[PDB]
Amino acid sequence: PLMVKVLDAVRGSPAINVAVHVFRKAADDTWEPFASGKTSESGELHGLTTEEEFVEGIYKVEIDTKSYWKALGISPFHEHAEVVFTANDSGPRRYTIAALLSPYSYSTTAVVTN
Amino acid sequence: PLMVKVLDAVRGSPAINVAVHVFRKAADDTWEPFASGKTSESGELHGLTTEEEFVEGIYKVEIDTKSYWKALGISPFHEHAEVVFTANDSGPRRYTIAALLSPYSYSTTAVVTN
Amino acid sequence: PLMVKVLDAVRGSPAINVAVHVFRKAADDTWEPFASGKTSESGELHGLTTEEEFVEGIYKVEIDTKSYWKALGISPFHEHAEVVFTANRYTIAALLSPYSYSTTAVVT
Amino acid sequence: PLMVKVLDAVRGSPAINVAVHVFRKAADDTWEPFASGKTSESGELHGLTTEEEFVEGIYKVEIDTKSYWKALGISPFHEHAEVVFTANRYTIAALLSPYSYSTTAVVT
Ligand SMILES: Nc1[nH]nc2nccc(-c3ccccc3)c12
Ligand SMILES: Nc1[nH]nc2nccc(-c3ccccc3)c12
Ligand SMILES: [Ca+2]
Ligand SMILES: [Ca+2]
Ligand SMILES: [Ca+2]
Ligand SMILES: [Ca+2]
Repeated sequence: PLMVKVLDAVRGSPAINVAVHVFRKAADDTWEPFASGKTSESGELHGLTTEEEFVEGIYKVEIDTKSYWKALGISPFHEHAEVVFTANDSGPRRYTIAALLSPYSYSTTAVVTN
Repeated sequence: PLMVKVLDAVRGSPAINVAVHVFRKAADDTWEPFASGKTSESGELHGLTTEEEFVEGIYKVEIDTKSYWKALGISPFHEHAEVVFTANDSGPRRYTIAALLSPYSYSTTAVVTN
Repeated sequence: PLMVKVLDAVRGSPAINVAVHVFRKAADDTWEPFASGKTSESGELHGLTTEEEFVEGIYKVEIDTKSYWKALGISPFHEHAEVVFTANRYTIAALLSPYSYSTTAVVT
Repeated sequence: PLMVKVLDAVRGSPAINVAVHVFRKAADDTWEPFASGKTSESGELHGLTTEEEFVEGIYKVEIDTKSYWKALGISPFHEHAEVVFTANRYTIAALLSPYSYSTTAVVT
């Protein structure tokens, strides 16, 4: 139910080995850790969660763009890229968060399917 | 060797049934038709060409964004989105042209693999 | 030293009357208020800070994109758009759609 | 009536000294030269045309992104970036990376 895909606009490639941390807002309004992983050789991250565990909530997907660029020996601008959204409010959906990265820029979109 | 993927930034969905026309620059510097198709329910267009037919050249991928929006009953800004590139100059590659559409904006990236 | 500019990819316009709050990260890893305002008719927010106030540090720009889309009658995906960067003249530009946003930095 | 603005997503800067040629589509479906210039230090190209010259029609903005990247020593993917639209004040903005570009229209 939750997938992340990341592309690199400088190299013309998937963005491989990008760390992604997902948080869920708790009852007390703090962010609680929900899941994490890293993108594969295709720039995709599957397996973050399950239909059972991906309940309604406000979720934050934090893509570690900084470490990605630094590993390439590049000094990037942003600390991270985050996507924060309310999930499953009108019933279960599947969410793909797609991101396109450059050292001084990022773009994200969501693909939501029923 | 050539795939096109299109997403819709307004609906949060694949951009389905988008016409895509591919041209190749001929010897006389004119654009010649090379291949065409339309995106599927996943927003993807496979099958445009083959390894045999996708020789070196300068290619134009013209994504019919205008008809896409008009079909949704929306009046868009651009006539189309085009990506023009030299292909296969240092040997065969696989190319994915990924696009993200809004009525007054588009973004494209290339994923090139060996 | 810091300018925010917001554009609307649906309407092909500046994103006007967008609330923007800027925070600086404190030593305890909490976020100190720093600047705020609403984008103008040109989608720009100028006058956030001065050179003497704007010291090196990690800054967060929180753009209230949800209220923007709802005031236009459009259901938005995101709760907000928050842009976090280290300062080491900065323009933070954002291009908004209901299910997507893009941001770039122009540092001159 | 027509302005072009170009930004560089790699360097976090305006894209300076970018050649831009504007064409208007003729009745025979060929392309008549209309305006051209190079982006300034702010990445902007102003003064392309006047109100009386800028009539309704289909316009093509051809941005020489390949020469831009090569002058910086960077191998680019695209031959150029060409933006085609009907005019029915227009800013055509483009954000460049070596393998990607994004463009939006701001019509006010
Ligand atoms: N997330 C993104 N922000 N900007 C983009 N520009 C082009 C493509 C993607 C994208 C990724 C995967 C498939 C299709 C599109 C973009
Ligand atoms: N043309 C564009 N494509 N993608 C973009 N992403 C962020 C910002 C801009 C942009 C440019 C000028 C002002 C405000 C926004 C972008
Ligand atoms: Ca509910
Ligand atoms: Ca060759
Ligand atoms: Ca320092
Ligand atoms: Ca008319």
